[PDB]
Order: sequence, then C-alpha cells, then structure tokens
Amino acid sequence: YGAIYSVSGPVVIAENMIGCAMYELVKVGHDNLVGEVIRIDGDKATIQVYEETAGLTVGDPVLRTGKPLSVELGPGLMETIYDGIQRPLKAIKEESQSIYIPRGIDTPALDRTIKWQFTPGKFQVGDHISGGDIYGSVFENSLISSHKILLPPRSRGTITWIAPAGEYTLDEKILEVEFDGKKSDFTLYHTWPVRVPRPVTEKLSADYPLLTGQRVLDALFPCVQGGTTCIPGAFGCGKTVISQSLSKYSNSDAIIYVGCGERGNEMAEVLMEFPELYTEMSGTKEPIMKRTTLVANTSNMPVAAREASIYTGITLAEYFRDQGKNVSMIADSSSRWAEALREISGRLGEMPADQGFPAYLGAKLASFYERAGKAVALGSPDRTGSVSIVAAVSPAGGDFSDPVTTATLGITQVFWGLDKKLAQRKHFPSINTSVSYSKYTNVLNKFYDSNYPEFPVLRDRMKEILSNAEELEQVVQLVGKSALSDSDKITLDVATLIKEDFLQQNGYSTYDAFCPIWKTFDMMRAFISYHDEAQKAVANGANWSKLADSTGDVKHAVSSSKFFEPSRGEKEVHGEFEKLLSTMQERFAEST
Amino acid sequence: YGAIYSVSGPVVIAENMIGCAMYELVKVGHDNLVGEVIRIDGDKATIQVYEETAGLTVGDPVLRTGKPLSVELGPGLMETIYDGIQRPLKAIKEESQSIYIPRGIDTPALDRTIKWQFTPGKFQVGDHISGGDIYGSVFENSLISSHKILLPPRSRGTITWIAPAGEYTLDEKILEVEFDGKKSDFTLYHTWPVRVPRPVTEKLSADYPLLTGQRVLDALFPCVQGGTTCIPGAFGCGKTVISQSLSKYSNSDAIIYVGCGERGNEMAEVLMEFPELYTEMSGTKEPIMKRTTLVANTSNMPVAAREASIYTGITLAEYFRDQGKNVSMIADSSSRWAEALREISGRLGEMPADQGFPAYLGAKLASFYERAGKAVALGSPDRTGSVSIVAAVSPAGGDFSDPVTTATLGITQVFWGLDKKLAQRKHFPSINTSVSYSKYTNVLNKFYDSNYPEFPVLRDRMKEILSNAEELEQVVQLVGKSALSDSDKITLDVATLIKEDFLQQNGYSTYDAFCPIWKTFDMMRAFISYHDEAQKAVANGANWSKLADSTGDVKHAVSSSKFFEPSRGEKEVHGEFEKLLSTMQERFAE
Amino acid sequence: NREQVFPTRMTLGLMKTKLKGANQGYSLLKRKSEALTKRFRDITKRIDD
Amino acid sequence: LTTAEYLAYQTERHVLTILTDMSSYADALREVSAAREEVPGRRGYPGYMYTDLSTIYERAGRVEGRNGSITQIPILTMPNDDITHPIPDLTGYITEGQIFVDRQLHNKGIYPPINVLPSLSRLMKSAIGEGMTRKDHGDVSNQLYAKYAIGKDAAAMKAVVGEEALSIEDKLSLEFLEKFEKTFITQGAYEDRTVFESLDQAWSLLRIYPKEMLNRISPKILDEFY
Amino acid sequence: EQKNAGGVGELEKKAEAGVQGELAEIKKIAEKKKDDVVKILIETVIKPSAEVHIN
Ligand SMILES: Nc1ncnc2c1ncn2[C@@H]1O[C@H](COP(=O)(O)OP(=O)(O)OP(=O)(O)O)[C@@H](O)[C@H]1O
Ligand SMILES: Nc1ncnc2c1ncn2[C@@H]1O[C@H](COP(=O)(O)OP(=O)(O)O)[C@@H](O)[C@H]1O
Ligand SMILES: [Mg+2]
Ligand SMILES: [Mg+2]
Repeated sequence: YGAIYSVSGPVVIAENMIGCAMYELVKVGHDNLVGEVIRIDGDKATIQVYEETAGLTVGDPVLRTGKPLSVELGPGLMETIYDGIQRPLKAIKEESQSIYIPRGIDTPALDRTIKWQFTPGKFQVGDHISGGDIYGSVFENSLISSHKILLPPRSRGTITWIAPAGEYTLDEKILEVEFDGKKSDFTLYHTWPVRVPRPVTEKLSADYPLLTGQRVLDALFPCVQGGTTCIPGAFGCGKTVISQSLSKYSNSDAIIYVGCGERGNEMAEVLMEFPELYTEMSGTKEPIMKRTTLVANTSNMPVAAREASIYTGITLAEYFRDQGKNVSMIADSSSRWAEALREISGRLGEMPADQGFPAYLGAKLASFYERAGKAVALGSPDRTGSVSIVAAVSPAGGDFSDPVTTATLGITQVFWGLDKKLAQRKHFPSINTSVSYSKYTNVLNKFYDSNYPEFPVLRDRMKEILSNAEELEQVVQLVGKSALSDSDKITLDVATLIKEDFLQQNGYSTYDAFCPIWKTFDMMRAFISYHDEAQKAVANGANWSKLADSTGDVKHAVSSSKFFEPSRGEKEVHGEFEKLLSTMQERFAEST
Repeated sequence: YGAIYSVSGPVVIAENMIGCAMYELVKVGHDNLVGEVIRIDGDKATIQVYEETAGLTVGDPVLRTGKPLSVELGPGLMETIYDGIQRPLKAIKEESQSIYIPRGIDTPALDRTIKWQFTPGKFQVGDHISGGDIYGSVFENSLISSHKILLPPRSRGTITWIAPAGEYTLDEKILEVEFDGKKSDFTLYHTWPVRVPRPVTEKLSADYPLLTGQRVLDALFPCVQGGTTCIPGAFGCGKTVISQSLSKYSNSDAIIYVGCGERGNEMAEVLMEFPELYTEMSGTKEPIMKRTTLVANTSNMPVAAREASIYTGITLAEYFRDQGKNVSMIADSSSRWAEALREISGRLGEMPADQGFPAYLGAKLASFYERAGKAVALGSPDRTGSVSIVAAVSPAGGDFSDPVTTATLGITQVFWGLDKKLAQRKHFPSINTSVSYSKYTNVLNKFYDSNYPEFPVLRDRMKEILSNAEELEQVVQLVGKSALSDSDKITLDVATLIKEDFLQQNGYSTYDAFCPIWKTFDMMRAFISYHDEAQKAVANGANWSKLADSTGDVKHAVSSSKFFEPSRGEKEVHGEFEKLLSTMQERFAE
Repeated sequence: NREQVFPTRMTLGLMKTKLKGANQGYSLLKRKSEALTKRFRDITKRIDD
Repeated sequence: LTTAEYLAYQTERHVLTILTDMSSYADALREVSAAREEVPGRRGYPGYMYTDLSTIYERAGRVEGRNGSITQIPILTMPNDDITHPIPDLTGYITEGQIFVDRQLHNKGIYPPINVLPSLSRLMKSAIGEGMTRKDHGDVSNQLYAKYAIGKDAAAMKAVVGEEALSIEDKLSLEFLEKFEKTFITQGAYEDRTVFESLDQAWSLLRIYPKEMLNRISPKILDEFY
Repeated sequence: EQKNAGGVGELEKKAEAGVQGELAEIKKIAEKKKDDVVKILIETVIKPSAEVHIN
C-alpha cells in the first residue's frame, strides 16, 4: 500500500511504491480506482487511472494488485456491455440504482450467480492437457451454443480430476491440473493480460471473404475474414453506420463491438436494435444480440480508459478466436484511442513527436492491428478461428494526412476511404472509389472462382468504368461536355447510374439494408451488361441520344434493381435478375 | 589527466579537468581517441570525440594535448586521402592492413619516410626572415614542381642556419631561426590551427575567371579565381557532377576536394577516375591526382569529423594559396556540414534557431567562406594566390528556403541554383536560369574586353532572350499560343534551341565533358547570329514557318556545334565555327 | 476543393506562382474575349448588311 | 548488415541485403529519442537520424581485395507519399539513388508502378557504358526520360488547356506516354526482361518520333540503331 | 502431371540418409576431441585472473 503524491489530470504519480511493476494494475484512492503504472521514478510510480480523478487527496492509499490489466475471459461475455475495463454496465446499474457510473465500482466482470450447463470434453482423468486445449463446453445461449471452455494459455499438466456434466457457476471448480507436483484448480473462466496477445499455434493466410452486406465494400474493396480494415472519414461520413451494418449482417460467428470516444447514443441504439434483428445462422432465427458483446467507453468517460477498452475488446475477440469462431472486432475510433494516448502523453511530459501524438503511437497501432488474423487455435482438438479488425479512424479536420490515419494506412490491408462530399448529399456509403483500396482482391480469387467466377472480372470492369468516368467528369467540369464522344457519353451515363443505384446503399431501407453477395454479383452483372449492350449498340451506329430515349425503360429497370428484397431468397431474386438481363438484351436489340 | 564523467554518445563529458580551453584536442579513453573541448562547465569539460565512442567507461583517462585542431601543412599532401581530421587513409590501410579504419589510430598526416628534394631559396644565413617568407622549393610532383617551404606565419627572426640543397625527409630540421633569443628549428612541414585563417598581406579583387568548363556556368554565371560559389539543390540535380567537373577540368593550379557528409563511393569514384584524366597545365600532360588533394570524410564518420573536414580542406587551400597557387577548393555537402553542426548542437542542448539548425550557423558559414579571395601572401618574395570555394549545398526537400541555403546565399557571390524538374528530365547541368546569378560579371568585364570582347554583350543578349522567352512561354501556357507573333515564335524557337543544345551538356560524354571558353564563346556567337538572322529575315517579310523549313539545315548545324569536339584545338574548332557563320550568313541571302 | 499538393515551402511558392499565372491568364483571356466580342458584333452587323 | 558484411567480405559472397520498413526503423529511433527527451529534429525525429541512417546504409559496397559485395535495397515506405519527409529525404541524400513507386501509377494499374522520373541511379553512368551493355544504353535512357517528361507536361497541358491546342509534338508525346506507361513500364511478375530486350522495346518506343526530333540521342547511335 | 508430382514429394529417405553420414562424422569428431576440448575448458574455468579494473 503506497500513497498518492501528485494528481494532475488522468495521471497520478503515487509515491512510496517501491516494487511496483510496469503496467501493473493498482487501486489509487480510497474508492479503489483502477489504474496502470506508466513510469517508475524511484519510489514514485506514475499511474494512469481509468476513472475520474476528481476528489483524490495527496496521501490516499494506493494498493498494488500485482497483476497487469487482465480481462476476465469465460462464459457469459457474449450478450453483455462493458465499460472498457470489463465492468458489466447492467450489473453496475442494478447495483447502484443510478443512471450514472459510480467511481470505484468493483463488480465482477462476469456474472457469478448464473449457473451454466457444463458438458465435459474428450479429455478425462490422466490425459496430459496443454495450454489452449478444450476440456469442456458450456451452453451459453441458443445462438452461441457450446461455449467451449479452454485451458488457460501457459497452463499445462496432467488432468487429476474433471467435473462431471451438470450445472456450474464460474466460481465453482471445474478442473484440477497437476504440473510438477503442484495442483492447479481451474474454473469456467480465466484471466488474461490484455497487453499480451493470446497465443495461437500458427496463423494462416485469410481466404474467406467477410461479407459486409454493403454493395461497394463487398464488391469493389472486399475484406477477408481475418484481415485489418481501416475506415477514415470526417464526421457524418458513415463509419459508425458501416461498422454497425457489418456487425449486424456479417458472416462472422461473433462480434466484438468496441466504442472508444463514440457517443453513448450509438451504444443505446445498438442495445435497442440488435435484439430486434435476427440472423439465419445456426439453422434458426436468433437475435443478433446473442452473439455480440459491446465494450462501451464513451467520449465523456475517463480518457485513459480508451486504451483499456481497445485492449479488452481485442482480447475478447482473441478468446472467441481461440474457441475456433470467426470473430470480427469493430473498434469505433482508433483515432479516439490515439487522442487518449496524446492526452496521457501530454499530461506526462513526453516529446510530442508529430501533431502531439506520442512517438510510440505507430508501434501501438501496429501491435493492435497485428493481433488480428486467421489462426489455428493453440491446443487440441484442432480448430481454426479468425479476428477481423475493422476500425474506423476519425481524422482531425477531415484530412487523411493525420498521423493516426497515416499509421493505420501503413499497417492495415483494406482502406475504405470516405469522402465528405458524398457524405453530404446523402450518398452513403460515401466511399471514395479513387483512393480506397483492398489488398485482399488477389487472395479472394480462390473464393470468387469457386462460387462466383465472374465476380473479379465484373469488379475490374466496374472499377475501370468508374476511373474513366472520373477522368471524363474532370475534363468536362472545366471544358464542358460539348465535345465528348458517344462512348464517353455512355461511360458517363453508366457510371452516374452506378453511383446513383449500385454504389449508394440505403442501409436503413428494407430493400437495401443488406445486399448479400449473390445479389451484389447479379446487380454488377446487370449494370455491366447494360454498359456493354449500350456500347455495342452505339458502335453498331445508333445515336446515343435516341438510344437513351428508347431504352429509358431498361435504364429504369436496371436502376430499380436495388429494390428487390433479398428476403425473397437467392432463387427468387436471381430469377427476376435473369429476366432483367433477358428483357434488357431484347430492349437493346429491338431499339437498335 | 582527467576522467570521463559522462558519454551519452559522441559528446563525452570529462571531469577533473582544470585549465582547459575551448576547441582543445584532448585524448579521450585508453585508445587515445581525439576530441575537442567545446564546453568547460567548471571542472567538467564537454568533449566532442572525432572517433566512435563505444566502450568508453566512466573513469578512463582524458589528457589535454595543448593545441587546437591543427593540420600538418607541408610537402607530402598532393595525392593522399585524408579523413575528417587529417589522417592518411592510404597510410592507415597500409599500416593496419584492414578494410576498416582502426579506432584511435595515430598515423602522421605526412609521410616521414619519403626523402624530399630540397633547394634553398634566395634567403641566406644571417638574413632577417619574416613569417610566410619562402626559404626553399621542394619538388613534389610533376605538376607541383616547386612546393615552396614557407616559414610558418607568426614566427619570425634572423636565420642562423639553413640546410644545403639535398634530399631531406619531413622530420629533418632545415632552418634555425634565432628569433628573440630562443633559437627555434623549422623542418619541412609546419602545423597550423584550422579555425584560424592563415594570414595574408592584403586580399585583392579576384579578376581572372575560374573556367568551370560547363557552358551554363562559364557563360551566363561565371566564377573568378578567388570567388565563392554555391550549388544548392535536392539529392540528384548534379551538384556532385558539377563539383567533379570543376575538379577535373579547371584553371586552378591546385585543388582540395572536401567530401564532408558524402558517400564513400563518391570518393571511390574520384580516386578511380582522377588518375585517368590528364591536363596540359605543365609542360606535359600529367595525372589529376598529382594536383588534387581529397579530404574525404564519408557520411558514416562522426559528425565532429564532418565539421572538421571543411576547415581542414579550407586551410590546406589557404596554404597552397600562400604558396602562390591559384587553388579552387570544392566543398561537398556544406548542408551536411550544417547538419553535423545541428546534431552537435542538439546533443549539447543548445536551443536551435532556424529549422533546427543552430543560431551560429550563419557565423560559421561566413567564417568559412571569407577564407576565400585572391590575396598576396605575406613575406618575400611576393606572389598571388587564390582560393575559389565551390561549395555544394543540399537543402532538405529541395526548397531554397532552408537556413543553410539562405545563409550561404547571403554570404557567397555566385549561385548555381539547380531545379529538380530539370534534373529529373535529365536536363543537366539543370541550372535554374531564372534564379541563378553571378556577381562577378562586373569584375570580369575587364578580362572579357582583354580576351573575348563580345562575350559580355552576347551573355546579356542570351539572358534577355531567355527571360523574354520564359515570359512568352508563360503567356503561351495561359492563352493556348493563339496567333503568336512571328518574332515571338522566333524567340521561343531560339530559346528552346539554346536550352536543348547549349545549356544541356552531358558532362560524361567525350565531346561535351569540357567546353572551353573559346568554344563556348563561338557557340554563343553562333546562336546569337542565328537568332539575329531569323529576326532580320522575318522583319524583312519572310514567314517564320517557311524560313524554318528552309533553314533547318543551319539549325541542325548549330545543334551539332555542341557535338563539335574541343580536342581538335582552337585553330580547328574556331575555323569550323567560321564556316557556320558563313553558312548562316548564306541563308540570310536566300 | 483543394489541389492534392504536399504541404511544403517549395509547394507553397509553386502554388503562389500558379495563382499569379491564373489571375494573369484570367485577365488576358477576358480582354481577348472582349476584343473578339467587339469583332463578332461588327461581323454580325456586316453579315446582316 | 553485419551478417551481410561477414558473408560478403570474410566469405567472399555476393549478398543482396533487403531491408524493409526503414520508416518503421526510423519510427523506433523517434520512440527512443522522444523517451530520452533529446532535442528533436524535423517531425520529432532525432537530430542524429541522418547519422544513424548513414551508418546503416553505408555498410554496402565493394571492397579492395575481397571478391564479394553487398547490394542494399532498403524498402522505404514514405509515410504520406511525400518525398520531403525527413526519412525519405535523408535516405535519398545518403543512398546512391532511389526507386520511386507512384500511387498515381498504381491507381492507373501499372505494375511495377515505378515512377521513373523521381527514381535515380547514381551508378548508372558508370554501369551503363559501352562494353558493359550496349553502346546505346545511356542515350536511350536520357531520350526516354526527356520524352516522358514532355509527355507529362503535355498531359498537364491537355488537362488544363483544350486538347486541340496541343501541337503535333505534344500529341506524339502523349502517345509516347501512353505506350511507355502501358507497354514499357507495365511488366507483370515473372516477366524477366533482359537488358537488351528492354533496350529493343525502348527503341520501338522511340521509333514513334522522327530521327530529327530525337535530340538526346547522339547522331552515331541514331544512325546505327534507328 | 499429377502422377509425376506425387512421386517428387515422397522422396525423403534419400535426403535423410544423405545427412546420416554427416551425423556420424560429427559424432566421430566429438568422440575424438572431447578429452582435449573439455580439458582446456576446465583449465580456463579453474584458472582465473585476479585483475582489477583498469580505471
Ligand atoms: N449506409 C447508410 N445508409 C443510410 N444512411 C446512412 C448510412 N451511413 C450513414 N448514414 C446517415 O448518415 C449519418 C452519419 O452518421 P455516422 O454515425 O455514420 O457518422 P460517423 O462518420 O461515424 O461520425 P463520428 O465520427 O462522429 O462517429 C447517419 O446517422 C445516417 O443518418
Ligand atoms: N552534367 C551532367 N552530365 C551527365 N550526367 C549528369 C550531369 N549532372 C548530373 N548527372 C547525373 O545525375 C546523377 C546524380 O547526380 P549527382 O551529382 O550524383 O547528384 P548529387 O549532387 O545529389 O550527388 C548521376 O548519375 C549523373 O549521371
Ligand atoms: Mg463513429
Ligand atoms: Mg553529392
């Protein structure tokens, strides 16, 4: 037990703490505020407390827990909301009877009263169990069934006794492992330091796509299950809506939605809407909320806790990855994590580096983004999981030259840039098709050739059409459109149609809330066939103005193809699309 | 005998050292690493070590040498390679027998084993000798046929004994000066601090030009023997190529090629290329390395050596000026000297002033550049020397707003600004004609009236043509070149021809490596005559399109004038241009 | 609504030169348009006659 | 690099050192420099970052007596695609050239997207002479550089002023840019163009122009190869 | 092509036997010079130097 020596903002230099470790978790103040040691200058030890510093007196005791900031992995995480340091907000509200979060609440990170059905695994007494091996599973909810119980990493030995099938709480003993003559008792849960990535046997090259549900993201700039993703853009661009839509309609088994610096109203919207929505996975209609946990650390919450929120979320994602699930972390603002880092650095006194962001910001972002990736789990039985980190960067001033944005672009593989010009005029997703890139298009050729062989060719054709139209619009905006060729006019019209109908997706409309991969492929086929038919008809000799006058009906049918509800199914929607191409081909031959 | 109290990198802080003086060389460490005391904070004394501080412990002895940074001026340095201090790289390689530089090696700056032929001067025993006077003439090389053994400045007296003509080494005493009672002894060589300018009787106004060989420089932006020039530009742009062009082909009788903050392969290329080339300055053609000294300090050597190499080169050039030789020192990466200064200031903790550079950057650059200029060396017999300082500056990012670029621009008299746009298009020498200037044209009017009377008028005419064509090209870019005047089109075509065949020369091609003053004057006259003929013929009434169609042959001849080989001599080349003027005049009649 | 130029002193000077040239071209082309408009009005009157 | 030095010199091998993310190395230096509270340079980078980068880079080259060599190709990623950043600036000032990868060319779809204009090789002058390669290497390289610069200027002129205002030379240079970027630079992986084949293709590019327009080509080479 | 490809990857016994001679040579060299190397290591460990720091 030390003492507080200096309190300046979210940092507390506590004296009389010889023996404190780096990033060692402490309890600053009489209310036992959660803090982590940053510097140790002699007996002094600077601490970044993860709570409100108002009211800390010089001389308050500071306890040394002895262990780093440790998330509490285990059953019960899946349908919950956390405060950044893994404090269940429901439990805080129920215990406090107040709409506020009291300073120093020490509620357990996981509900201890709830009894979980336990089904022992293939292991038994005498089997040599290794770190990360599955010695049982628990039924968490209807959607995430068999929440496999993993032996903690770096814990190894022979199984002395295993709990039989039944109902158990988290505090109850579940397993006893003997290592070098010392027995170790294991429960349903286990702690893990958030700073250190959870070990895996061997990471793998991600190849299965992450079906976002947005047309442009799923087609033009695809993302794989197990790859970092960056979403820069100013306020109102659509990063939060893109993230929420990805969490709602992704093919991932679980979601780790992390909000650092995001509004509390976004968290309220997610909590209100996710249970209403349902998924077709697992052979039944179950609420989305049953497979997504939220790490809520809003902007008015303590500054230092944003880093803890990021690390807690990524460690939960790593846990559900080691369970063999396809998880996708969604950090709401890596930029806000970096701004928290800048505030802590400025209060500490380190050198500002660039823009004031600390010099270690790039390394921290690189490590956090390297936590993600498809990997084989650590222990037997063999199972493969993946963590896809899709983090929305928030540049200052709406310019992609911010240090956070530059580091994120350097480290991530997929860059979904957002332009505020399209953020206005209600052109969501406001994806800037010129600067955005995806480096998984090469690896995704296997999946595309397996399922939709014409998908890469159609995507390339649409990309080159968009580039040609960008050049044409650039030249026209200064030199008018009185000298364009018929082919140029066709390109401009078809790309305007693509922007107005295909690329733009109203995520809050029933028809365009979720455009699946097959619908997106069919609509790309429709638009590309329209462009090709127009080009061929005009090259045959037909004037473009007369052709447009005659084929306005076909153009309207193509542009209204987004209204086809995917709820009808793949067979029904594809049946209408096949008739759309056949009618369009006929209406381009009769007109010509 | 002090002791290191702190190291913290290249700047050790030795304690228990009283009586220290600023810029005094101490011997840091057990390996006797040399240094230079740069802050004396009481007993402690911050020292910038010229070698790699790695292993120096707290408690190692530091001893004060009792002398500032001094070079070993004398015979024996006309083909050697020196480090940032003055350490013979060839001798180091031949002694340590290693491809690296041994840490703390102590090799004499001059070879004491070579026996130098000595011939005493007019001074005899009993005469009153003054500092800077000549009392011998050592035959060093074929090019340097008489290395005058100057009496050290600030050392005078009555000659008590002089050695007779014979073969002497660099350690055998040659002269005994009575002085004020204390009979000193003077050998062939003599040391001199590098940060103290060598004395001169009186500096003069440099008149004769330094023929760079490059047409752009030697025609539009001339330099004089004794002038200070700068060649600022981003990486590339041909700063090093221009430097080596003035190193190989120049009117200077000696040269010190300083390479502070330069790649080792640059010095390797100099060492591999210079022995091949020959000049006829002496009676017969002799290799370049017989008149070239390399103060080569690669970029990975300590920043203190980068700081020291500039001063070592400039004081060697001052010595060869004091001998009466027209020297043209070529400093490389003066911006890297400034970067070494900035790093040293940062390690010290002094507050940077402009873009991170130290506040005294301008003062240091002025002190270094002011060492130039034609001057009469003190002492008898009288003889005139010159130190042209052709220093290359490499501003960060290619912007001429850098503090080092601004200070050098304010201090120097000539500025051969280089453009990245012209460099990337391989339009070398890539001289930015709009910004480049020379303040020595007013002085050089006399030499031009003596040798080539029409040169100043032609240079002014070409500058006016280039400026008018730049304005016309801006207007063309603005207004689409709609209905351009015939004279305007003539000026545009002539200036494009000038830029593509007179301001563009491959310094590595055999024909255009060196364009002499006479050849560049003839080419200037040919271009101006072509422009005047076109102007007059169109003013008579001829259409410019038809005139160009008819005179394409003359235009191609003027273009091939750049391909004319200067190796044929003045008589052949001048006659060839006489035909070109005759052909150009013939087209005027048609 | 801004050129994609990396912020630098050289870039700033280049853009100031570009702005001066753009203003000069604007003035020159407006004056040329005025002259050609006078010539076009004269040509229209001559065409009617 | 000390492993490379050992192999190349003490073993007489021909090492091809490939450093990647030298920008990340410089970021590590900045992290260490910031922690030490030393006086910073541009963008917070240490004032001695030039010396550290020079120490790393200058460990490559051939040595007398030894029959081995080190050929460094440090993969430097400019942070904001700006060559004026301290890391690329000091790297280009220390090293013997640079290969410039262009975001604009990558957007155009050219691989390798090597923007030849900012790229430079200071040893090209001595390594591309007669005997080592064909006698036309230097002239062809200079002519291609000049015509590509003219092409970029003509593209800017076409973008700003009307296309009809472009001269015949401007149109030819636009065509040269199109075929240079879309046929000469575009190579694809595993292509393996020999130097002589690349020179022949470059000549095919230069045969668009009449022999009169090719200023950078010397007359002898122009007569021999055109 | 598939049939030829399968045979290439099965070839590992030849590679294993090729190194088998190297292991025998290493074991022979060790068995030969163990006495000398261990004895000189023992001499080095047993015989220290009472050397004070130079500074
Ligand atoms: N895909 C979409 N479909 C329909 N409307 C959208 C879509 N994306 C965004 N919008 C609209 O634009 C608004 C943008 O808000 P959003 O939460 O996406 O902002 P943001 O860029 O994440 O901002 P912040 O940086 O402040 O968190 C939404 O509230 C919604 O009204
Ligand atoms: N006058 C010139 N003639 C021919 N090539 C030149 C000339 N000037 C520069 N170059 C070319 O520029 C390249 C690099 O120029 P250099 O002088 O090394 O740049 P820096 O000044 O940055 O060292 C060289 O490979 C050289 O071929
Ligand atoms: Mg948001
Ligand atoms: Mg250089």
